Amino acid sequence: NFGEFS
Amino acid sequence: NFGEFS
Amino acid sequence: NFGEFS
Amino acid sequence: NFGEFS
Amino acid sequence: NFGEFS
Amino acid sequence: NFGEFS
Amino acid sequence: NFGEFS
Amino acid sequence: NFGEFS
Amino acid sequence: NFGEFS
Amino acid sequence: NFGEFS
Repeated sequence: NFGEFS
Repeated sequence: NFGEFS
Repeated sequence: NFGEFS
Repeated sequence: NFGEFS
Repeated sequence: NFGEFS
Repeated sequence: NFGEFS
Repeated sequence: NFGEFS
Repeated sequence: NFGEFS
Repeated sequence: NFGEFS
Repeated sequence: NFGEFS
């Protein structure tokens, strides 16, 4: 699981 | 599961 | 942007 | 930006 | 930036 | 699990 | 920047 | 697990 | 910059 | 586990 990336 | 990405 | 997840 | 996850 | 995760 | 990256 | 994780 | 990177 | 982790 | 890098 992870929050976010760009 | 993950939050978001762009 | 987001609050939370599980 | 995000709050939290598990 | 993010708050926390586990 | 990880928070974020760019 | 982030607060904490485990 | 890790916090963030760029 | 970040606060802490374990 | 690690905090961050650039």
